[PDB]
Amino acid sequence: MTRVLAVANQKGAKTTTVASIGAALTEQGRRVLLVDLDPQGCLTFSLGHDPDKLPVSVHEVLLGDVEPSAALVRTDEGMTLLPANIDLAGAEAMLLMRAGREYALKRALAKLDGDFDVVIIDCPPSLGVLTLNGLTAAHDVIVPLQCETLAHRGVGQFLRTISDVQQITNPDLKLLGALPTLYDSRTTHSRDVLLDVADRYELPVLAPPIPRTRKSKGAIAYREFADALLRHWKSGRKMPTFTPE
Repeated sequence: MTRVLAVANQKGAKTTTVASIGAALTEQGRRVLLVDLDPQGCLTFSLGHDPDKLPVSVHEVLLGDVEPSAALVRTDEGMTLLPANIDLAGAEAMLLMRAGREYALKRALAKLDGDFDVVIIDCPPSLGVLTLNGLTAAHDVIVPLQCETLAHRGVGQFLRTISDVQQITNPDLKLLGALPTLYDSRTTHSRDVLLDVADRYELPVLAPPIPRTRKSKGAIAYREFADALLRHWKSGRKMPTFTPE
């Protein structure tokens, strides 16, 4: 039964998280679809495709000009990727024009139901139509959250956006919480940042933190986190928190 995970943060980490979780699930046996929703094509390029060379992309898919299957490409790691390129910047403009703009990705993913166990979506650093499509198509959402500095301005706005989405396009959407990234355990300041965020906002901060970056510390953390996701989806186990219950 397909699970869809949105990965979102309007502040510009994020893409590494999509890719690394994707590969960890692919290791643990699951069929994984990654979706690039950023016209800059970060995920797509990081997975080895040149977005400027792609004959078609998620752009044509959102618009209905190409069927989803025809736009998918392979990755070395085993995941399947629905890629993006700068064309996608045009969809954002053409989509507000139409009705039910929010559901374009959702409809495209429905065609692929049964082909994949998990879908992970890389939302652009914005809270526009593209990110709305990602959140409207997801069961679950996490925000990858940097803790190098104290600049968690924006978390309030992000929560207000999640809440708005639950009200009108996707009532089933669940905020699993914040995945800390760029965690530095050499001083306490990273921890300080997370304790502060958890205290200001109605936002679970999840474990383990991804440290500043095959058997790496970051790899282990991503693997450990992918496993928590799997168990959460299978048996409803709560996601373990940075500060344990």
